[PDB]
Amino acid sequence: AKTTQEKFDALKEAGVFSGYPGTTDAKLGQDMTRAEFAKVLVKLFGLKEIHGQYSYKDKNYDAKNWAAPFIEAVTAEGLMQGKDLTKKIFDFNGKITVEEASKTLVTALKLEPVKDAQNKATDWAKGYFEAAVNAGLFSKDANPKANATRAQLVEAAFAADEMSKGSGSH
Ligand SMILES: CO[C@@H]1O[C@@H]2CO[C@](C)(C(=O)O)O[C@H]2[C@H](O[C@@H]2O[C@H](CO)[C@@H](O[C@@H]3O[C@@H]4CO[C@](C)(C(=O)O)O[C@H]4[C@H](O)[C@@H]3NC(C)=O)[C@H](O)[C@H]2NC(C)=O)[C@@H]1NC(C)=O
Repeated sequence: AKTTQEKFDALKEAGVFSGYPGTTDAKLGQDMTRAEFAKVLVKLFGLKEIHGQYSYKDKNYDAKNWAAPFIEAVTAEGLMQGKDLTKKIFDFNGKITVEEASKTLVTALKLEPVKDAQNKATDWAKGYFEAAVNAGLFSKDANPKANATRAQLVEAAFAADEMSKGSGSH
């Protein structure tokens, strides 16, 4: 048995999770930006950062945005595509939701989204969330449309790491 705090400490020592911005603290009750979670995914699945490329037209998405190399990496990997393919908006300052997190992890772990899933997720995420719940990445009782707490994300990331180790191709 490991606590959420212990799982954070482990992932932090591994360079996967950082403290809540402005702190080095777990702050398990707080939310996380899509920018921060992009970095988490890059560190968790050992993706290569992509510098000098910008695939999004978000305000202040440029060379001066620390998150750009991570957002570009998850985009190239096919984990995240942003919220609007017309306007090319990632929403890097937006909070990562349980169902958004579910998609990234289900895609990274190569799990099959469940066809004709019945749950409270947004239509696009129904299969991704169902697959995430079935794999034990999130609880059945998690709100897919809710901002994921750092606790939920720590538990999800740790579970995804264990699944990667166990698969034979970490
Ligand atoms: C900017 O305002 C818009 O207004 C729209 C009005 O019409 C509808 C149909 C509506 O709901 O009535 O859609 C509104 C827009 O909602 C968004 O519609 C987008 C296009 O389908 C949805 O995009 C998803 O965004 C995920 C992001 O995170 C990841 C992990 C990612 O790839 O970055 O997954 C992504 C999935 O693939 C999806 N991506 C794509 C490209 O379809 C967003 O999840 C969805 N937001 C919500 C709260 O439901 C949106 N409103 C809001 C509150 O965001």
